[PDB]
Amino acid sequence: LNPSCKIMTFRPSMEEFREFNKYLAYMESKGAHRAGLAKVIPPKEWKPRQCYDDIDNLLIPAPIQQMVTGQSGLFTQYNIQKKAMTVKEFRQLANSGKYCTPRYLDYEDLERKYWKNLTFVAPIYGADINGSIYDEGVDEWNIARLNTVLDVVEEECGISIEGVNTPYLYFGMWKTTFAWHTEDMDLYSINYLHFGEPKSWYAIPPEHGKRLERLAQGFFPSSSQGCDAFLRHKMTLISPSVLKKYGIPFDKITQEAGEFMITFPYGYHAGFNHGFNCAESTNFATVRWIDYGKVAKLCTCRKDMVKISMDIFVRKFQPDRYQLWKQGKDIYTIDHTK
Ligand SMILES: [Cl-]
Ligand SMILES: [Cl-]
Ligand SMILES: [Cl-]
Ligand SMILES: [Cl-]
Ligand SMILES: [Fe+3]
Ligand SMILES: [Zn+2]
Repeated sequence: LNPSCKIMTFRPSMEEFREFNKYLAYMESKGAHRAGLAKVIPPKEWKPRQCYDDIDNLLIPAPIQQMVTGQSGLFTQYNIQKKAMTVKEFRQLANSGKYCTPRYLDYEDLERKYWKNLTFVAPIYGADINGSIYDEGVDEWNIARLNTVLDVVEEECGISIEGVNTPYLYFGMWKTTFAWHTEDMDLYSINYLHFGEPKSWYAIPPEHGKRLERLAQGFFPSSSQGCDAFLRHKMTLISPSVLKKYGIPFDKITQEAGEFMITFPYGYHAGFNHGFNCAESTNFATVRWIDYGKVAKLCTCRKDMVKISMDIFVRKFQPDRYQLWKQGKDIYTIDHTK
């Protein structure tokens, strides 16, 4: 049941691990989803790539420098496009004195340092590189093809998933931020940290998502007047000190190399990288998502955003509600625990 909605860590055996879709179902049966985020640590024998040495030669065609502005736990961010570089160049940049992780005592100490130094040197990341770095033939937890209900409708019904169910690579350095968001269409996400330094995550229970939104609206009124789903721009930073102060429940956890993090529908999350690293991610869905997708608040201020038609999912997996829904009389409030 997980009534504290705390972030759960799972440690499957090889036998439990083999089949992603079954294990996700297990995780939700233990209440993992209530926290909005969960960690899965695979068995020690499982290795998605034998050698990472080659990844040095990969090009980051569009690195981004993150420009953070604000104070006292509230910040807005904008991006500057830098020249293309290799991962090798990026790593060497990341480990230089200008950009390297500071000295610290423990993860709590480093967390304080992140929030206290956000507006000094601007860090650089590489994101949204199409690709997977799993070895060929690795069939467990293959982010390139998890084969969820998103793939079923794409392949069997010719519906466009708008590229969200394909794999992306991310290269972080110290202090790179991921601002507060839920996923496109409030889908699930999965993130595997291949190598390098840890990522720290914050998550807010889906049952408190609307409360985070109301608070963001209060503190970032101009951003809000501009877009009904502005947090989707991923440019809004809010510190845990502010969340505590205004009564928004949340939890944090640190993801180490070799660990998966899964985000759940409408689980607001954010975080920062500890240092040079490489991660791979994608979006996916289950039947339980369909109700969130149907009510997802979309970005109303630029046409280059992801919108997926929910018609097929309702027709196929909610046939008893389809007519009602097309009448615009399928009105409900989601029970996030169930
Ligand atoms: Cl230092
Ligand atoms: Cl620093
Ligand atoms: Cl499903
Ligand atoms: Cl049908
Ligand atoms: Fe995310
Ligand atoms: Zn917008």
